[PDB]
Amino acid sequence: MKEGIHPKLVPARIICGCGNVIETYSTKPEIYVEV
Amino acid sequence: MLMPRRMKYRKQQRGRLKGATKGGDYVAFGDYGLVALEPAWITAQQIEAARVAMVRHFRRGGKIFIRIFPDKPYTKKPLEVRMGKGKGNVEGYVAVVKPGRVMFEVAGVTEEQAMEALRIAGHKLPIKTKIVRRDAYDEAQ
Amino acid sequence: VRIKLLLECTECKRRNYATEKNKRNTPNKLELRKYCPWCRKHTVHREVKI
Amino acid sequence: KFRVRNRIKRTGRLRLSVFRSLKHIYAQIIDDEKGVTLVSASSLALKLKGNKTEVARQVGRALAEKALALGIKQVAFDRGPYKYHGRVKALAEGAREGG
Amino acid sequence: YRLKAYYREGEKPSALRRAGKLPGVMYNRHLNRKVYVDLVEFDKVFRQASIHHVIVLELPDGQSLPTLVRQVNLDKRRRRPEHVDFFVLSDEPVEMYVPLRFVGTPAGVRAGGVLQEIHRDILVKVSPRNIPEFIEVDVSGLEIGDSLHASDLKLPPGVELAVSPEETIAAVVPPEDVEKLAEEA
Amino acid sequence: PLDVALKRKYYEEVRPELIRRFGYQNVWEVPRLEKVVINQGLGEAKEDARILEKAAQELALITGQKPAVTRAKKSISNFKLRKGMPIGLRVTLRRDRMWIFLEKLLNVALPRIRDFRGLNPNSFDGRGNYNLGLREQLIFPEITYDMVDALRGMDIAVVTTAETDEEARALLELLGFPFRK
RNA sequence: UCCCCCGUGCCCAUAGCGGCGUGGAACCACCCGUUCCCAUUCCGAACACGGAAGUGAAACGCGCCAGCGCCGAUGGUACUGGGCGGGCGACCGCCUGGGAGAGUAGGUCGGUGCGGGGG
RNA sequence: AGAGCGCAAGGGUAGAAGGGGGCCUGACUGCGAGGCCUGCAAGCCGAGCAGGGGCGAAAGCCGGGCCUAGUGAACCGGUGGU
RNA sequence: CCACCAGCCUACCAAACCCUGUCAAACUCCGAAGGGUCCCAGGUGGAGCCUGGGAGUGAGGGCGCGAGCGAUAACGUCCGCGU
Repeated sequence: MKEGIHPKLVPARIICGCGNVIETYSTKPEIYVEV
Repeated sequence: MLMPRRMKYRKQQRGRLKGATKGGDYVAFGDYGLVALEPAWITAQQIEAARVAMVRHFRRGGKIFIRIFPDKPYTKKPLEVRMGKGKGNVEGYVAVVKPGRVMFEVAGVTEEQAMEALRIAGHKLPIKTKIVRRDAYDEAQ
Repeated sequence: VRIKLLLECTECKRRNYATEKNKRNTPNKLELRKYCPWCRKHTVHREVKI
Repeated sequence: KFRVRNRIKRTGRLRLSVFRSLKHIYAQIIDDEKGVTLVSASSLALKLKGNKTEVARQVGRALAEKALALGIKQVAFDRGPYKYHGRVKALAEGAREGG
Repeated sequence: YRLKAYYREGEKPSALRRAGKLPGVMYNRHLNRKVYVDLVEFDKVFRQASIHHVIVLELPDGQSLPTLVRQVNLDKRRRRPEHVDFFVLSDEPVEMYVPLRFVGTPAGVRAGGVLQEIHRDILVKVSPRNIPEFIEVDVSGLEIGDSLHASDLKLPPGVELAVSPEETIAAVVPPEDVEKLAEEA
Repeated sequence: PLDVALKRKYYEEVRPELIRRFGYQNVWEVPRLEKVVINQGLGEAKEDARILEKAAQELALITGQKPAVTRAKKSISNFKLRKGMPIGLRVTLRRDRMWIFLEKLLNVALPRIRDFRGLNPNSFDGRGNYNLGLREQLIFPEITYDMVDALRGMDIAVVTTAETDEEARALLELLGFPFRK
């Protein structure tokens, strides 16, 4: 994705309710959910 | 009777009628048949008349087919008017039929039955007709 | 129709003309189109009169 | 799909029928009508260089010479998907006068 | 079966017909000459024929060869044959229309019912090596509203086909009476 | 290259099971991934301005992109909106990006859903594609109650080089798509 | 002279559909990176700038099959200049010249010139 | 090509006339070869020249709108100029 | 006769396709006769071309086939080629 007003990217995690430690790369830095 | 209930033009010009049938003298439908003799219009009035008289005479009879269709507007002017001022009107809803054309046909009947039936039927019609079998008609689609 | 009406365009820099139409109804405030006068080359042109 | 005949907006007068394809660059200058070509110049389909944009430059100019030897003046860059990233050889210096 | 034939010259058909000989044409592969036959026995033999049976034409040219029909143009005016085409016979999978003899008198039939004589003559690609005579059609169990079509017919072991096959060869329809005065409405 | 969890597993895990069971002796014919576009086209953009597209842009915001407000076509007099400039929120995802999309999808977005019985096993196009919809917007991780208004489900559209049911299906199951049964 | 392919023009469906087979050694194409030129109302799809490994599926080129598609003679007939009767008319005949489509036989998946590279 | 191309139909058109964006403003001046049409009158068509101008990398288009309806000779005078 | 939603049937109604035939001034895949025009050629006639003076003419009628209209009636009215 090019442009310049693109809401960027940067890595994110997933501190699930189980203890899961997933590594993602989307829009929002602090991601953590359920399973 | 029957006709289109809203086709195109409420009025269309009568026409010149010579001859050729245009095609439509064979079968694929009925065993016995009635073919026209003179180039003319045939009224849906006369049409449903033949329909009647026919099915009428042979009650409980089989199916009868009509290859033809009464899709012509008679232009009728009102009674005791005067010339010009306008034109006729959507009256007399008839079919163009030229000699050779099979108006109508029967199947499931008897020999004598089909005979007398188409006999009286065509007798009604505003001309004269020919009663026919089903042989050489084989093939023409 | 007079709603689109009929107006003409004169140059600045003293007079000049060219024949045109309008459309007051449509977002048409005033106009400073760009045409040619009888004298010299292409220039301004200002909107005026009936 | 870029037919349109940009070639029809080039039916004007005198042609330069080519195509750009992965490796080689097929720069041709073509007498139309009978479709009788004339002046060709390519990437390594001319045995010159391996870089399309470099080649272009040199090639156009090489092509120029060829053109000018047969008494050649002006045509028009023929391609639908041409886009004109120039390849500022752009067969313009390259004899044609170009642009 | 047997019938006479004569080579045409090129005289205007007006004369030919005006006499008593029906003018017609024959051909095979690339040959395409012109001929004529004699009406009365020709009309006769053709009743027993058409494209369903097979014609033989003995010819005063030291050769006596057979054909099947094809395309019979008529007069329109006054109804009768005026011209016939004849395709010469061979041995290679020929396509034409085999008669379908309707056998059976079931539920549609009996309890009223009229058959739908749609395809006596049906398109099959049978090798002229073989000659299917009269294909049987199993009507032995049909009802009004129900039909017969497709492969339901007899495919004589030496007869292929390529119509649809979905084409309804026959069906049953209801009888009419004074109950059409009800429709008269 | 942007190596996520399912992309790496795709590299490794796909070639074994797929090539072994399915059998594809062509290095490049082997029908894998393709365009994954997302679409949330309402019909409520009767008007409400691009304050109504404002809630549509928040959607592309969650995937990490900016979208295209493609629209209608006709003059529906019944439920308003003639001409055709309302809502048909649409954005395209390819390679790496698509990857993180499906990542957030089956890692955390799937779990939630309250009627998450099992992924609909009947919604196959039969040409190597797989369309489907859903009730809640917030099912996806990065969106919590702070923005939501009422209801805004989506229409996930996905295409593959695939052409038949089983290839795309087991593709999905080697990329983490637990179906119904 | 010629063989294959690429850039190309010309015939205007007998040249198109599709089914199949086959090539990548120079090509073509997908491919490959998205920093550089550049763009997408969103997407490196598209256009791009730069390019090694691979590949010949998908793109394509060449073939085979008529199933679909298209072309369609040859006979006759329609209808018609011009000339001539017959009918109350609706209309019908005859000579001389012109001569269709309908379809049957069959035909057909191609015809071709300019430039360029390899042998 | 059954869509669209304002408006009735007809012709036509996706090798654009249709639909999206950028710069603009040739609904330009002085002229007009030679043709349509036609009783007169009026109406229709236009290469090129020349000023200068917009856009175009160029080749080039531009004397409004895809075309056919949206029009009123003269006498009277209104208004700006020469 | 069920619901997470479906089945099933008829001498029913009917969008579409297929066949079976079909109609048509304002439908038209094809398309005649013919008519049109320019080119070469013949053709000497109260032909033709150019300008100039003088007119009359502008309700026409009938028949022939081609079409309207009337009722495929009128010594009907309206056109056309033809006389």
